[PDB]
Amino acid sequence: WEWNVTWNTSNPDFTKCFQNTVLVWVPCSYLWVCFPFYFLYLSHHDRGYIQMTHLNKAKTALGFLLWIVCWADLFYSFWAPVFLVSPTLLGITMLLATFLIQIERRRGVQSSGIMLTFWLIALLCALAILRSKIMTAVFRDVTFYIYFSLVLIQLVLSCFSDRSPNPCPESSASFLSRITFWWITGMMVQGYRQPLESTDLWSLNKEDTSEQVVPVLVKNWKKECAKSPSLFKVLYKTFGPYFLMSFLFKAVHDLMMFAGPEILKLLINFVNDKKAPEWQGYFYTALLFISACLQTLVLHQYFHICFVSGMRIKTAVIGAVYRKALVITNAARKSSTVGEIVNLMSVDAQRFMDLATYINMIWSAPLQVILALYLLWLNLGPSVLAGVAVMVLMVPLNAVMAMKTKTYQVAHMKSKDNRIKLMNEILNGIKVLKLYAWELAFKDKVLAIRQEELKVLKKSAYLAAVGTFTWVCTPFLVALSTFAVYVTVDENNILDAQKAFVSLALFNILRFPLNILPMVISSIVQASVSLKRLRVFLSHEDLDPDSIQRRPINSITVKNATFTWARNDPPTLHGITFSVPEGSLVAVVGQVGCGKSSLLSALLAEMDKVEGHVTVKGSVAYVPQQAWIQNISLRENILFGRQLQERYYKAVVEACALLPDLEILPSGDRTEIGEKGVNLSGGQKQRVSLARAVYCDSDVYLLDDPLSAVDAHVGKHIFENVIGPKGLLKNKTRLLVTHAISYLPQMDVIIVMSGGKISEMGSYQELLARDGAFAEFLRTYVKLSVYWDYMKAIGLFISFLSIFLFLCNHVASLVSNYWLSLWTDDPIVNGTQEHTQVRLSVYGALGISQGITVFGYSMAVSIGGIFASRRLHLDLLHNVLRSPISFFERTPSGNLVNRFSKELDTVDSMIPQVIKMFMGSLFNVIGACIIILLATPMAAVIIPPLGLIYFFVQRFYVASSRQLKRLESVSRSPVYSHFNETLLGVSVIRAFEEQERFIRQSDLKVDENQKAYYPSIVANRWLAVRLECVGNCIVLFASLFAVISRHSLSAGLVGLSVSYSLQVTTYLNWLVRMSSEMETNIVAVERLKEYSETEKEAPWQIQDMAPPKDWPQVGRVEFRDYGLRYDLVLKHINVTIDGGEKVGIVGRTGAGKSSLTLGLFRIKESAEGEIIIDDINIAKIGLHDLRFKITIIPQDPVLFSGSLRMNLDPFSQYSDEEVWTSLELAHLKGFVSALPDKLNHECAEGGENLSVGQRQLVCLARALLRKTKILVLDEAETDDLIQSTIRTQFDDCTVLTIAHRLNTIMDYTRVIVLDKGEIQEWGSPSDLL
Ligand SMILES: C[C@]12CC[C@H]3c4ccc(OS(=O)(=O)O)cc4CC[C@@H]3[C@@H]1CCC2=O
Ligand SMILES: N[C@@H](CCC(=O)N[C@@H](CS)C(=O)NCC(=O)O)C(=O)O
Repeated sequence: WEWNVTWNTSNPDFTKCFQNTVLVWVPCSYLWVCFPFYFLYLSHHDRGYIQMTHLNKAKTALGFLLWIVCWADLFYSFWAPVFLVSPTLLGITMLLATFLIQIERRRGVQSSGIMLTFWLIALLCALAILRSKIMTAVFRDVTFYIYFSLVLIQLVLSCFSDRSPNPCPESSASFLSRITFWWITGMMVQGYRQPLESTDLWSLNKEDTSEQVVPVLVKNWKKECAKSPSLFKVLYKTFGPYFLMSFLFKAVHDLMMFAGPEILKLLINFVNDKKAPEWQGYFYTALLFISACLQTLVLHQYFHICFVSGMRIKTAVIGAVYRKALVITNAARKSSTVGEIVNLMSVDAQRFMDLATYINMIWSAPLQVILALYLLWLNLGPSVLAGVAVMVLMVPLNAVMAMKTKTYQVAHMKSKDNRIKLMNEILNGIKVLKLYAWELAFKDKVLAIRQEELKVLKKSAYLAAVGTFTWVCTPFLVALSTFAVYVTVDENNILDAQKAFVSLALFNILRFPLNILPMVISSIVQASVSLKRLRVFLSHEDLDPDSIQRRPINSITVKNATFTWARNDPPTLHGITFSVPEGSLVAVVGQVGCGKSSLLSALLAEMDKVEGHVTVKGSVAYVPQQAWIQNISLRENILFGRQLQERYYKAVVEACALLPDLEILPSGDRTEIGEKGVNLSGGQKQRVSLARAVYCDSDVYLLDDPLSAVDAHVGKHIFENVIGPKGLLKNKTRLLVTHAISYLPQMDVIIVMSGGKISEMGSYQELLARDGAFAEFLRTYVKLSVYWDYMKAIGLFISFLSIFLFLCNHVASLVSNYWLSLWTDDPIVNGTQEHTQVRLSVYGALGISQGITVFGYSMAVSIGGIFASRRLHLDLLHNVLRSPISFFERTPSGNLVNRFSKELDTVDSMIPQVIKMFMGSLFNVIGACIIILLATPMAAVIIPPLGLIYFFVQRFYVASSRQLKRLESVSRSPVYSHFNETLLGVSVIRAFEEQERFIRQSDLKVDENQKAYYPSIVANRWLAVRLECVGNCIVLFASLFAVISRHSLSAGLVGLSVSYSLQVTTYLNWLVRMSSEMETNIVAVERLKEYSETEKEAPWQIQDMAPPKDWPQVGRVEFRDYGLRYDLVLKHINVTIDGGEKVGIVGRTGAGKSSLTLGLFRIKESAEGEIIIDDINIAKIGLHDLRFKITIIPQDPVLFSGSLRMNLDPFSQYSDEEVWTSLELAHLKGFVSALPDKLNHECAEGGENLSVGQRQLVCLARALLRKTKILVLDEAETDDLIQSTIRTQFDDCTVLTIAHRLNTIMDYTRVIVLDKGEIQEWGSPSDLL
């Protein structure tokens, strides 16, 4: 080895000894170090054995022949020391190669990465020797030609995939296809033609499905708890081994990327040095291209590994949380807010998956800094210390800022949750709000919290501006400090391109690890507390099934059993004993808080058994007090997974008297009942629950007050056909918690208790004869138009200022780098450069302008986003409130809420950041291309083909990824939606013993989410590789055209072009990523303005024909030929209600009774009618005016969240004395004075704390405080009170009354009867009879 032939001569030939030693030791050596390690994978991972195919044999036979040929050399040598050891070593490694394909066949691997890279390395080594041997010119040469031809054919064979031993093609994908991710390209094509749906999505890998990952974590956590508990131990014990490879991949990727600046150094030396061989530059550019491609492949395999591991972590955590929820104790379940348990899978699971892809940064960010610093130390020297100072002045600050960001993020979710719930209260109750005309206040109420939001979003915007400044300017800031110090401390400190641009490249390579390090640390610390929460959920006590002896088929046996609701709380059921025989009806009897429901909970192993013995025999069907309804159809609610039996189902439905409920419901039993679908009354929910229990056909039934909400006739019918001895459950052991005596004599056994203690149980007649506790009990009683629209929403001046500042930034950066190229071209004079202070001053001024302009650019667009979010929320609120209630009933509340939630969040927190990042990446790519073109114009021919290659990759990915990012977001909500359902009905899940079914359903939901998430991450890793190679071949091309024209280009220009080509690599990938994110997030801005053009209500205030202050002078109502639609519900209505005359409206279901009120409040428009109050037409008056001058007490009053005073008057227009007087007149003074908060009592959503009677009296208080002459009543215990109050002082005012009860309407004169919209009778009740 001497530079005489390997470097100096224009023919770069390797020496003969080098050829025969190192070029042969490289490949043989590769297989020797990998062979042992490869058994680990081959053994731990198995897939069967591949059959005997021609390909496998062809490879094995060539491996035998290759070994022979290599040993044939040893034979001829036997017939120089290197002529013995080298052929034998090659033969032995060849014998290891053929044995390896053999064992790979045995272990079922179709595509072999080792048997592809090994042949590639051998081929390259053979190629080098081949060229040398063909340039030298029989004896030993022909053996090498045979070896090379066989190696080439072996390499070609190794590319094809062997036979296998809508599934994901990844399993059958070749290594060439598993490194380029070519197997997803089909979806990239398919997503371009046919929009994707869930069926097209590939099935999850068997090692990736929840059915496999979750039991691993469950088993490992069980082992860890049995050992002692730390969730981190299990987390890095189960997912650690697969996550290990990401480390090797990240280390190799770091080394490969650092190799780039070294090759740039060598290329700058070559260009700067004439009289050098021309092949040296070509070798350097080929090496740079190879290094860039290898770095791309290794890096993207690393992320694939990280992203798969994070997804597995999320799946396992979600499954473990779901399975632990069904075993958790009541005490513990209540300790953690239900919403908190949903958050465990909503955020904690997500945060883990998001963080996993970057855990390796904690070890590689410092490495990419330390190695870069060493590299910088090789170029500049001690001056690099100044650069370190900049890091000490940057990385900490960002970290602090990063933490603050998270804080503000939390505060954001403080206000977001503060509004969405309020928005729900607005969305559930639009009828009452429109009638009470508080639309404008709530608008401001809602608007107030948005302003509070922006108070927090603007703080986050200041932080985000600091973050983009500290990210994009980080490479320059370090470069400026280090260059200034380097050129100032020493006068002989020459600055050549080699010692500047290479360093500059390093600064681009220290941009990423430097600023992601803080973020990641932040994402670690936050994840840390999330982890603790998970541990808190996974260390909670379990409910031992042995507590209740569940013997398969004296039916229920309890002796000396005391139960608790908690370990430390006192017993709720003290010393209970009773024996319920098979097929007997037992009624639990007691007062409120006695312990009746606790008995049924104890029989289900829900109570904590401190002592005793319970021996419930056979399956148990639980009808809980609080009915649990699944969001599935009513048929599947009753079925509860069990097979459908038409005769049994049709015997169960009417026996529960569910036939009228089926009739009223739109789709019958196929209607979507539950919270999300159609809402059901409490009695209907109890029926469904009872019907589900009856269909389940258990032997033991625990009916915790099934007849609480059903009416007396319906309850008696139900007991007759279901629970009674002559019903459906005649032979079933039925336990019924009741407080109604009507069915007590039919009960076989009455268990009457007091204070959680058995108190003289027995049969009804015997208990009555005994005259004890039971007697006492009885005696008790996308086009661009949307981008233009968002640009308008931001503000045209702000947007154009942001564009101007961005252009200034990129021009400044490009000009500063060109200035550096000129500065490095200053000829050394006597060991210095004449222009050092001037050049450095220009560089510093340009960069200071660049930094301040970056700060301005980020801040400007951030403020524009704030403004756009403000205006968009104002527009959405105004349009929603202006829309009539027909729109409100038509559109599901889900999409109306989605307009305000999870979509405003994208507009206000994602779109500004994503647009900043997109614009930055796009103009960085444009600037790099411009610099390369300026340096080497001949590279222009490169632009079309690669551009074409870009275009398709730009066209295919963005079309497909969007769908993948929608479908995923489609399946994420049900996973939590199921879990919530599971959490609400845990007792019902355990009582029916259907834990496995719900566990499998949750696993299916999670797999549905992952079947869209996995294609998304693989799409990212496919797009990444595609764009990288394009940015990689331009690095090779820029370098190649620099080498071609080295006689005219200075070293500085070459280094500048190569460095910009190095960074355009990551810039192109980030460009398209953010381009797809633009469409996905700008669809939200499009959907925000989905109601701006819909039909709105009549103007609230006309102000041209406004009525006088006392508009209802007497309250003379006149329906003059009224006709209301939504063919005509109201028709031919010509009636006159005199001022201060009580009038009621009677009619059956389907008449226009209620629709008549809708006529008074102009909620809908008159198809044909001229309703006039006094001497003024209603249709001419603005809505608010009439809605303010007329009052309505609806069917169900809505108590909005807030204080009682804001309920009675949000406009706070009426004085406190008026509020007090109205509340006293509403029979509410005693109660309203009782709250500690006086008038400021904080009532929850819908007034859950208040009783129904109270809420009704609060609505009456609202109507009374209004003090209007026209009042409407909608009638459905407190009826006596509300009727008396409406008859007390409102006699002066004209009252219309729509009551489903004739008793109250009889009191009111002038009754109007509506048969089918027509006026059937118009006169006083005296004339009625
Ligand atoms: C670190 C990051 C990768 C890319 C980053 C980036 C890239 C270019 C950029 O501006 S650019 O002008 O250089 O295009 C800004 C940023 C800001 C932060 C942004 C991400 C936050 C989380 C993440 O994975
Ligand atoms: N220089 C980076 C290149 C990798 C990269 O893609 N960086 C960012 C984006 S600029 C990232 O992690 N993206 C992951 C993704 O594509 O989701 C490194 O060393 O990791």
